[PDB]
Amino acid sequence: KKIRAAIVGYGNIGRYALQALREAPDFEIAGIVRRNPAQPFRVVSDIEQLESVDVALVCSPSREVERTALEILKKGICTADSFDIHDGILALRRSLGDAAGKSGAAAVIASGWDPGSDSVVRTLMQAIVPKGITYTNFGPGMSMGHTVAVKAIDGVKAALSMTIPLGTGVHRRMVYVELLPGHNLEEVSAAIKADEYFVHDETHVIQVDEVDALIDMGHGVRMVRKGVSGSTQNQRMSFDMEINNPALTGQVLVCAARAAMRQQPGAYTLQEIPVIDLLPGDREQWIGKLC
Amino acid sequence: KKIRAAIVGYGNIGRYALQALREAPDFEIAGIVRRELQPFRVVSDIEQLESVDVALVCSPSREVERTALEILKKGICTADSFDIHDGILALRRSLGDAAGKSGAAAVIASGWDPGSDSVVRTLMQAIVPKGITYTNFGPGMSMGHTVAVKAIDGVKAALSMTIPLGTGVHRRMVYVELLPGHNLEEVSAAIKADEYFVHDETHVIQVDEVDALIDMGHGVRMVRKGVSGSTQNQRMSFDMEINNPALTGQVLVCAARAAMRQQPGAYTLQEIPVIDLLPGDREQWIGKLC
Repeated sequence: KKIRAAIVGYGNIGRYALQALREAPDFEIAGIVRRNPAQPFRVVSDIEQLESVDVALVCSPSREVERTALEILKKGICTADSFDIHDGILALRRSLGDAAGKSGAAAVIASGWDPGSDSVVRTLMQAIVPKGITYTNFGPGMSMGHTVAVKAIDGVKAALSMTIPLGTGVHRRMVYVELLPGHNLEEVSAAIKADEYFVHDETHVIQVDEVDALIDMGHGVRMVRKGVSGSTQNQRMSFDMEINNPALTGQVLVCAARAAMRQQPGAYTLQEIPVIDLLPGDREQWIGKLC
Repeated sequence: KKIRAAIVGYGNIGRYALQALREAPDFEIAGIVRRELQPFRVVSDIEQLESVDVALVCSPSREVERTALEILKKGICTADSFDIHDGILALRRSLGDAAGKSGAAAVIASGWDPGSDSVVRTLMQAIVPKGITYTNFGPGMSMGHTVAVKAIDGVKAALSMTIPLGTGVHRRMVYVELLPGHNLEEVSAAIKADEYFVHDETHVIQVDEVDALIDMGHGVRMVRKGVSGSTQNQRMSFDMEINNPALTGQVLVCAARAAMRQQPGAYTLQEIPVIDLLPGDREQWIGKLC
């Protein structure tokens, strides 16, 4: 009566998802499906080589999630993913929802911490203070996407882009780079700041000897809403985290995989999942302990 | 198309629930049931209103079960803000049975705590599975502790404030007017020995006028430190500084809307998709908030 789970994609998120599966008492690890061939678990290139898989934790890069989850859902296997492109979520939900309904499976999508767990908090805040404004403030922490953008710039040997919160959804970017031979900071800094990833934000570029000595997985959020409940003004709420980024994503994936097993066929964001479905075992213990 | 809702009970919570209902675009107000109101039908029995979809049960917690059962047995959905944490499972069985039998849904214990705080606390527990959550209340007036003080011999008027000291430990600041022929020494000892106070640091202060001290501001600070997967030292918190009954009134509206979207049975807000708390179709809110 364990849930048999596979990890699909063994990058940073995959490793932490495995750690979370290992510690979850209601899961059994079916195996790891790896795209790039390279100990107690089966490691395969195709999910069909693992036995009796209930759910797949899709830990692939966002732009590979849809095609990967589609193939799995078509086999009647549930999926959990941490797709992180906010504007692509509705499209993904339509696509995976159609496949899931046809196979009898469920997909729980965009289930990291943002999008994902933060989405649940943001939705709750919107409901209980229906007028007003919510600000989501990230960091300090490494931006994977912005770091990728900097490494693409001519003359950059190594890069780290930190996201720093300045309040009201406004961010500062602190970019640390090693330079390639023959390139000077003046020109590389100018190229970074003009890039579409940086041009709208206060950005500082700092040359360092060793980018790897600066890297840490600590990250966080501060979400704030001020507004009106009913007709009553000046209601204030906030939600903060100081967390290990991929560690939390890995754990939310396990929660989402467990929840996928409890849904009717279709695709769901975490806004669409009762939070109690994210917890192992029957509901009464959690109502009694937490309600 | 619009949800026809009745307010049941027009005390403090009912007044703020009505404010929230009037602002909600997807509701029509069927009326108010009671033992501002001029534009609406005001009656003594829900049978005297027409085609009611859902009732917001704004009664005191000790009356919620019997009141909700009567409404659910008519086939009408209910939302309530029942606030006795240890009574929630029993309420859920009772209302759940009745709701299941009558084709209705009950969304229960839907204030801010229990209620919306329960959602956050459950989410925290899921994503940081090992560790401890502490829920810290106030500063704010405690309705329950205030009623307990008012029951003590010699108390003419009272206000009990809940003050957070961290890790779920609270200080109680109790403000009293005394009846003629009673001294503060005896009244204070009686308060501090009461089962409502005996486990907590409690201070009792005599005042001229309790009413000059009353405000509906309140709050919470919820904190969890724990393990995600095997990774230690994950930290999270959730804070509010709010008008207490205003927020409860709004959550009741949300719960009432969610009730219309469920299968027959009873649900705590832990059991309701959060998107079901929002008016209209899901796609706008996935697009805006996810």
